[PDB]
Amino acid sequence: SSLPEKDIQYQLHPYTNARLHQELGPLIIERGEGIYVYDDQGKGYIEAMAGLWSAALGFSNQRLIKAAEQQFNTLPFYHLFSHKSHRPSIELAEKLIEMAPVPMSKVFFTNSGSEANDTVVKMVWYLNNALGKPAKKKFISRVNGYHGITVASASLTGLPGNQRGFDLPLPGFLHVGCPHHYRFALAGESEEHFADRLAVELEQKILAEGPETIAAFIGEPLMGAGGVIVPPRTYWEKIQKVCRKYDILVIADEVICGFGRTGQMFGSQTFGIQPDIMVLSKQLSSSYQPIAAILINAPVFEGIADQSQALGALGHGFTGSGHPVATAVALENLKIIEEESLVEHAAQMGQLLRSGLQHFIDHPLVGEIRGCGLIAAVELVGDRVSKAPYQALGTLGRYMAGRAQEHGMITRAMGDAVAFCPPLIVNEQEVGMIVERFARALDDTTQWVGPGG
Amino acid sequence: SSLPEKDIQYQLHPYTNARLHQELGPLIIERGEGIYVYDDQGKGYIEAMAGLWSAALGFSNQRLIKAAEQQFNTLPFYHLFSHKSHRPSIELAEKLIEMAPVPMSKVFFTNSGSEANDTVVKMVWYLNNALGKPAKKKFISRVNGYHGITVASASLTGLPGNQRGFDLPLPGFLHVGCPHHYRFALAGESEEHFADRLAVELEQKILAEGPETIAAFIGEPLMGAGGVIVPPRTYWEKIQKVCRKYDILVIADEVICGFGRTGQMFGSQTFGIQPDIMVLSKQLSSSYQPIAAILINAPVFEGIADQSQALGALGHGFTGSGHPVATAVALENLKIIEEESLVEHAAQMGQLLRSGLQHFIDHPLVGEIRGCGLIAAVELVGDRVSKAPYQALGTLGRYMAGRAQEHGMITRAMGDAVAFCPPLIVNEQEVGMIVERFARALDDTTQWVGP
Ligand SMILES: Cc1ncc(COP(=O)(O)O)c(CN)c1O
Ligand SMILES: *Cc1c(COP(=O)(O)O)cnc(C)c1O
Repeated sequence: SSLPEKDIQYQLHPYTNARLHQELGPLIIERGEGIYVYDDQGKGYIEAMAGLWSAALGFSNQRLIKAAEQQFNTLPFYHLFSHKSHRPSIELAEKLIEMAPVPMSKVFFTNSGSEANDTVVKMVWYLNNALGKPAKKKFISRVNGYHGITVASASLTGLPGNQRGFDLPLPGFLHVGCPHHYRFALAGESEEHFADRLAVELEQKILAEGPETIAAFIGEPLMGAGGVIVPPRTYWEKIQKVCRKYDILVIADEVICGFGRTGQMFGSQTFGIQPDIMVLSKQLSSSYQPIAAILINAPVFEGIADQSQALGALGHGFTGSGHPVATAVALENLKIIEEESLVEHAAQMGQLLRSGLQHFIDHPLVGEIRGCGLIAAVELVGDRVSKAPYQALGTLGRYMAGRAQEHGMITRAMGDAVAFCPPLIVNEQEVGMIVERFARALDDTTQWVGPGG
Repeated sequence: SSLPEKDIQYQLHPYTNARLHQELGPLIIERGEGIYVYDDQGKGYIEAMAGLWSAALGFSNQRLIKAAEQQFNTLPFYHLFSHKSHRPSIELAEKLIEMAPVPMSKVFFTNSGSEANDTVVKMVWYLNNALGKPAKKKFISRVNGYHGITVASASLTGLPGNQRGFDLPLPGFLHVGCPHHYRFALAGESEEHFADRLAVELEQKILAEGPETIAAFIGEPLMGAGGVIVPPRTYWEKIQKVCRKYDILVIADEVICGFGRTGQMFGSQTFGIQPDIMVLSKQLSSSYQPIAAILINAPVFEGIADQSQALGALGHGFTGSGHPVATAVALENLKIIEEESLVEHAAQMGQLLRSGLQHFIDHPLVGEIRGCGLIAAVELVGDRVSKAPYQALGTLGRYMAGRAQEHGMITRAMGDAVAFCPPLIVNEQEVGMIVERFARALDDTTQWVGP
């Protein structure tokens, strides 16, 4: 029995068509090194997505690996329940609070981003009950935002693909508009007037629902999985004014943006967000270990704290919350990012990536090139004037990603946009190779479509 | 400045009184070895809970540690999205299906048990939509069952402590009775007649709600966190008849019972459960890595599979689903359990534990001693006739656990019951030490309650 046959027999794959997978089987990844991964046929790929927007230090950082070993051989598992604690969790939490872009009080650990946001939901409901505001429970998020896939976090998520067939969203989970100018501005509307209109939509939803009932607003500084959507200029400023105006919490989902992805350490810095709560994962540990972290500010903590006392204890926690190996790896991961000045380096590499892609700005199939820092996307279209897809929406993106893989590069399509989110350690010539391989895929795709003009 | 000061400054602790924690600070655990952990003052404790019911191979198994290293140096992270895969996930899924106590089709990986059950809920809703039964969505679980703490999995959970202040449970999440004879049988009622009444309660709830609306029943074979509650004889047989009778899925939550805890490899074996879906974690990896697994049978898979095609792809998955290091460690973990015959050894050690605790059956503060395999609990009461707590529920359990710690043993109180769930590798004399330290805490607690 072959390894692909076993995979087809025994695994149900996430984000995969199960029937198609029975026919095609897997692409088996065997090993990784630097920014590369290699399949079981020996073929090498530049992992331009850093796996899942996550492997900041690439796929063979020995320091992370040794940090795991050292912790394993000390204390391979323990927990944080009932006052129990341990050094790595404590030192990681310290570090996270000291590097926070706004004053923060406490860290709560989970395994995943989905768990983290699911936990943030519970925390907010518990908070407002403590403050004697039992109706202030509803969450507002955006269309195409992604925040995980638990029943609750998938209700925060605004991608239909995460909701169809799952009876989601739940009640109490509301969605306002995707802040993507290219797709949702009115013709002749500026970015600033687009922002104004989005801020007005929000105020209108708050009033229509009853401000007293709205607990929180959650957003990725820029949207990752939904298309590498940069919000229009002034979006965050104006959205925050509306939130402060109705005493609504601002939650920044920094699962992707966190730790140098957007040109600064956090997307909250890059986009001037002053969040009450932040959510972190992915680059936190370069995904070498499953871990996520929630940062909460003083008011949120004090409320939760009072209530935990009134009720005996805080009735919430995962077995793996603050896992010593995962926290130890994350701690070392963050140190490395500081010591090797990878935020500033990622910013420089980002400028190269973007400049290199922009040689294609006038290509007949390129509708928009977007991004900031070391995250980017090229959205292809069949017609630039109408912005319509070639064939069905997603056809170009799917063909490109296929061709990129053929040319030794792994990118993810999101509809007809292809993303780039390489490891932070990518070097100058590697960025060139990424753009080259993008170009070869574009060329192939262009031959295939035959635009004329 | 000091490590405890940092913890107080920067960490919000789960299952902890936050204000009390600001005053007392943490108990910092520095290192582990065998069944022991040591605090930062050098003091050693028998981890009689195996951490969180989980550390099957104890706290210094070198083989798990090497398996991690070997995987780290090969491929330290990758994912299973969009047809991507990798050896450890594949080989682990193979093994899990091989060793399943009933025929199973597929494995889906998560990081946690809470994620797993939360995922099982979504899967069942997605399944029944695929089959054109859009009303068949409700879940039935039990009072005092524990199934995790996501918004949904905490609604499956039937412990009020996980629901107060969280606006839970959600609608669609229903609870029938805790199958705990000592607390809920009528005077003079046999275990079998208790079972009958519970099976009738369930049928009645199904009919009262509309069988067409009931998707699934979920249960831990025996309840862990809710008190180490062994169901009465015939409970599972009768509950299953009721479920098959209304085409209701049976989900076995084996997060604790999995991998030799109850005397056999699974609680489903020990209690004759033939589940459609199983949920696994904890001893899966001795908690050396955060990982959980869902096993689904053929019908569940085929429905989900068709739907994933209709909708383009299965719109669900965690970044860490099937993580190569966690799956690699779990794979080695399971091999070790087989190779060292720890299921049978745990069973023997379980006999010793339970027989040692039984010397305290006639103690004035002991209401019930329960368990099977290598999981057990002693429930203290203020009065044995009435079964009432001293002072208020949880006061005795809290004091015992405190005293046990003083005597070098870590146990968890669940109300006024103290639990035992030691590593599978515990040896005979270590079981004696556990019982001795239990005894010293009981003595202290008894002097404290006093005349
Ligand atoms: C029976 C059971 N099910 C589910 C869970 C949830 O596990 P996790 O803590 O990994 O979310 C637990 C955790 N103690 C459990 O005991
Ligand atoms: C991928 C992602 C998540 C979910 O994290 P998991 O660890 O996959 O549950 C949450 N938020 C954002 C912004 C993400 O991109």
